[PDB]
Amino acid sequence: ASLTEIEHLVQSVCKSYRETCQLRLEDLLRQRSNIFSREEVTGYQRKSMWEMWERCAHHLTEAIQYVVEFAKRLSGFMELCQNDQIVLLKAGAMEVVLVRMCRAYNADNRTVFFEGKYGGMELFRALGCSELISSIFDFSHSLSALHFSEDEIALYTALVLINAHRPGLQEKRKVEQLQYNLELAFHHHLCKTHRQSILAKLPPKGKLRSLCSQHVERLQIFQHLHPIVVQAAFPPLYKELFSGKHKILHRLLQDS
Ligand SMILES: CNS(=O)(=O)c1ccc(CNC(=O)c2cnc(OC)c3c2cnn3-c2ccc(F)cc2)cc1
Repeated sequence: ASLTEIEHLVQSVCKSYRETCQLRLEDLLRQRSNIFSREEVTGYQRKSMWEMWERCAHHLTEAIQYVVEFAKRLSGFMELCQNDQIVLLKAGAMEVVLVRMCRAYNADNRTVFFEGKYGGMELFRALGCSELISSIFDFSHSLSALHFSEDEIALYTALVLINAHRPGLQEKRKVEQLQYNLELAFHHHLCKTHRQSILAKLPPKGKLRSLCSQHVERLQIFQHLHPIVVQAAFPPLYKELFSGKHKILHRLLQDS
């Protein structure tokens, strides 16, 4: 590894993100004045548990699909074997989405962008998972305080995805070398932009692991109560990543 190569990797990672960020930051920022009304919130609260879950499961799948395209565009990711690629995406995709979510979260009124408008925690009351929603809202609130940039999210998410500590990796050292280069790339950007201060302020080791395990646990409660709802109305990719291997992620990696 060399300096100008690490300098190229920073450009390679920010371009990958810029292309697959789903929604531009300004589009999210200009819609912050477009908040859900008291009557509009009540409507979501009056919706059935399974209809709210179906909508959330879809929006989360929409979000993950861009993370899968971001993965494919990452430097070195496609050089890894199909096993390692799936291993990393199965563990990473939901963590990356929760990191990216802080862009759609407005710290001032404590609201999040959802279905064209900004709404508080109460908009998801029908899901019957109060704790998880408040956990997701607080996490977004912590990353908001960090005053992140788009370039910073790009390099940080790339690191969240390329973790050599995931079980199931056959070519571990190949992931270890890519993780290292990406680590140096992120640290070099922070050093250049005089933003190394955020390193101590970043989320703890398994903070994101807690939100994902909470998300899988809260889904298993819903799947027990409504098994046919999940079988018939939930997105196939969502079921492969969170219900229980099916070969949907392989179809996404093989093409494009
Ligand atoms: C992720 N990329 S982005 O450009 O930042 C971006 C961000 C947001 C949106 C539109 N909002 C959402 O997708 C959304 C917002 N808030 C949520 O909850 C806090 C969501 C969302 C999707 N699933 N969930 C959710 C997850 C787990 C759960 F148990 C219940 C709901 C579009 C695009």
